[PDB]
Amino acid sequence: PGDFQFRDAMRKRVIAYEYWGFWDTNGDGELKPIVATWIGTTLIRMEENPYPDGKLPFVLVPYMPRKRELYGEADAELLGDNQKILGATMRGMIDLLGRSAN
Amino acid sequence: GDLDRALFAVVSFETCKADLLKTPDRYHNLDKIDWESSSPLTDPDHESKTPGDFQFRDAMRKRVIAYEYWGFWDTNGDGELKPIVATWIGTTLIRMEENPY
Amino acid sequence: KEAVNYFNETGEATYAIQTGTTEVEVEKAVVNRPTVEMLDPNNVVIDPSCN
Amino acid sequence: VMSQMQNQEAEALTGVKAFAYGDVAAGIRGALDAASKREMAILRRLAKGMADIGTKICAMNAVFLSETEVVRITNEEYVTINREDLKGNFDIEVDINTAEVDNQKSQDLGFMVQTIGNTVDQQVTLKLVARIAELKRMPELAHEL
Amino acid sequence: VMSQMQNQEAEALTGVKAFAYGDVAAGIRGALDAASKREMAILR
Amino acid sequence: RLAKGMADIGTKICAMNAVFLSETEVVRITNEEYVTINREDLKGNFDIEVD
Amino acid sequence: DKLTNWKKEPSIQTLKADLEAGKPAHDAIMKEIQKWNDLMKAEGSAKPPKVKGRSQVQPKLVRRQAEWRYAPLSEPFLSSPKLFKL
Amino acid sequence: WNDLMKAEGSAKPPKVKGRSQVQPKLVRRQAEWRYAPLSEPFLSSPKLFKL
Repeated sequence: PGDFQFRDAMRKRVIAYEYWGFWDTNGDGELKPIVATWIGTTLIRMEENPYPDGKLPFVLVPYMPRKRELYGEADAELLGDNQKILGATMRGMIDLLGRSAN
Repeated sequence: GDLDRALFAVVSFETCKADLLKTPDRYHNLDKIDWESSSPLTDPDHESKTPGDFQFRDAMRKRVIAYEYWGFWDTNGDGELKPIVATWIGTTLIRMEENPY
Repeated sequence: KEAVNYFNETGEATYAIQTGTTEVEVEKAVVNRPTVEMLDPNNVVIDPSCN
Repeated sequence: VMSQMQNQEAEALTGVKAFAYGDVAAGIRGALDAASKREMAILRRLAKGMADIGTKICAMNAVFLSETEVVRITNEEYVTINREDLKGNFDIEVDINTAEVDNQKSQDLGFMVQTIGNTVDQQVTLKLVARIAELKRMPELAHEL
Repeated sequence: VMSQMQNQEAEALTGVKAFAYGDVAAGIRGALDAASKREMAILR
Repeated sequence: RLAKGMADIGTKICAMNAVFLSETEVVRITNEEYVTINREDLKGNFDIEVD
Repeated sequence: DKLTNWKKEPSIQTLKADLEAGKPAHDAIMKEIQKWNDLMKAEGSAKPPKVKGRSQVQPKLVRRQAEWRYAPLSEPFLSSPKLFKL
Repeated sequence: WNDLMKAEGSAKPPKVKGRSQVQPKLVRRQAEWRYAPLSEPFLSSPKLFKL
């Protein structure tokens, strides 16, 4: 909630970003994995990728894959306008029943 | 028909200077190309998913559009077509060898 | 236990007698577990160049 | 009637009419009808995600857990994995395990015991039966065997 | 008839038509039809 | 047709493996003796079938 | 300012600029995700307009199809005592 | 073909006030009822290529 924040000192919630990526460190042109964390405007962390695999620590799986695209397409993309027609007919039936005299 | 009997095939890809520098002594003439301009790629023929207004601000991550001519060309002039490869970014040739595979 | 550790380290069968006690630090890692957390697509900004 | 006619004509033009993960047996793998192969197409992506998570954790375990923690969890000898080759997953394969996979693995081990039961010595057969007992969640019989 | 047509078209577009815990044997584990795997999803 | 595409990819990779991976990498992946494949006959796939 | 001893260390301004440049594509992706999520629970863009007298009931066909697929795709991971087999 | 697949561009129904603009995606339905059966053979075995 937007109006929640711990009153004490070492429980205060802050929003820290993290730059997981590749950057050439020695300047020789060989990209070496790096990490970086900054809260607000102050940098608080900068190291090499500690994990042995030397890759970004994210795993992304699509639901319905998009051809030659990293992200995937969900289910409600094809189901578009079907919900619209079905809802517009159910609302019509309910209108027919309720706007009558029983 | 028969791709085996095709004499050339040109392919485009989004490479960066880091990728070219991954394997040295293979790419020549790497200094004629602009590497610090922060200019997004504007090739009208290569269609990709990269947003048109995205470009890395640093030097060795800049995205460039490099073509690659995979084909057959007679080198010794005797009439025997020998496989060749060629890569050029913009107007500068950066690679020309025989088919390594 | 220390006799076994010494045998594994050097290789000489040797028994032990306690003289006294020392006071060592020891950087124990209390928690050493992996964390797998489902992330929100509003929080991850992946490079759009990755064709 | 026109919608039905167009649907039938399209389905005749292209013969596509509208309308169990792992080393599973033949019957379950052959029971998959239409849309079951479409649900498996998403279950396999989900399984690949979990396999990637598993191998990421397994790679991290080799450098962060000390010897004592592993010899306490497993109660067996600690096997050292060289840190240089940790970026290849050379001699370890990881995949999710389901009930059907467990059943089929138990049947395969039983078949192996039946086949090589009189040719090889007692040690190999006993180890195979111990693995069968481990699949049955009897860790004490495995040690006794 | 329009509701039925839209339901059938949606079900054809996405092949999802509407309609035993533990180390259980194969028959009981394979007897689970639709909505039984949905009840097991809450039982778990 | 899809399988033929994957078979072509597989044989292209297998041909490339014979000249780019050193002995140590293969003896580490397979943990068996390295079998040398003559480079001259690598353009024929004579004694290897892939599917 | 210089946390590490590297010969070329990134600055927070550079990383922030890279994030800002990469944002718009992720914004479009999340626009599509938001549209799908709104269709899922019949709210926002798919919220039926409420006018006096007439109804505002919208059947959740997308949610029905999604719930008839959540369970079959999750059971394989929950059927064995050991999840990962190596 | 791609425009016919997702009902956009050349196959985009013309939107006029009052009348509908709903176009069923028959091509997409037929394509999704064929994506899965043609991909499972490659994903059924622990080892993809057999030589």
